[PDB]
Amino acid sequence: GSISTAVIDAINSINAIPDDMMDDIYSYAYDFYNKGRIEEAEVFFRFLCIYDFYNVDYIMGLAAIYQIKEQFQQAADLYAVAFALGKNDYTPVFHTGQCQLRLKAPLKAKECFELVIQHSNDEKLKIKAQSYLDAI
Amino acid sequence: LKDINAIPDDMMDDIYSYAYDFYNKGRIEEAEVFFRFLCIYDFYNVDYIMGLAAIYQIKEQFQQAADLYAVAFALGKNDYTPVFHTGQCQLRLKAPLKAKECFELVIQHSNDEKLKIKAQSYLDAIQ
Ligand SMILES: N#Cc1c(N2CCCC2)n[nH]c1N
Ligand SMILES: [Cl-]
Ligand SMILES: [Cl-]
Ligand SMILES: [Mg+2]
Repeated sequence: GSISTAVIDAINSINAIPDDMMDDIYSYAYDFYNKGRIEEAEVFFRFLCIYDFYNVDYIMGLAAIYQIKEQFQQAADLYAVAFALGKNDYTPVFHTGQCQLRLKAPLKAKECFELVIQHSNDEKLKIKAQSYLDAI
Repeated sequence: LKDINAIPDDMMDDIYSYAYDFYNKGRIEEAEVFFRFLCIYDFYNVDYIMGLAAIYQIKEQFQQAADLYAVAFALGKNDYTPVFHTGQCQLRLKAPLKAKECFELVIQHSNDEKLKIKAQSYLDAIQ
């Protein structure tokens, strides 16, 4: 998957696609996604993540697809990458908590939701995180 | 290769220990071969990734190290040691605001008190 590609690239380690074209491909990926063409969107986000894995917008798009497809471990892993890339957005941490609950890891999920409540300034996200904590 | 148990668990432990032996002895080229071997065998092993990232950081391949540290952080979820080392790499890449954000994240989230002491010492040096 995207992560193994990133690691292989680093084991083995040119502006082949301009920024404007990458922007266009990202918009096409969401066109597919928004129409329910999840498989085509997944290919396009995987393509983007092969070219530029360390891009928070590409990673978040792919992580969303895996969460929808109930591939919760892959989703949680990518959301954690997204947080490392975007340290001030707790949305990926919230979604990681959801994934951990589905993975039968409620203590990991609780820690995710607690991080949101302590550190996020998104008041609506904090309510959602608290609703999960109340159920745990 | 890990998924198919191509090498027994005890032998992999030995290879990891030998990799760290080379590392501790300054035999960086040999350690790099061994940590690359480990990461081919199991790309999802956070300690194998961290070992290769450490070698790249020693060799001043700071962007390559930072890239691997981001993966290592994601796979480990709650260990901020890779984030601390990413902060060091960002300082060497002349990106002090990125480094500051890394060290601050360690302070805000980590429960590793010795690691937070180190992160704060870096924050204290950053202008
Ligand atoms: N899963 C998980 C997790 C966590 N985060 C922080 C960054 C994303 C995952 N912190 N503590 C945990 N148990
Ligand atoms: Cl993968
Ligand atoms: Cl900077
Ligand atoms: Mg607050």
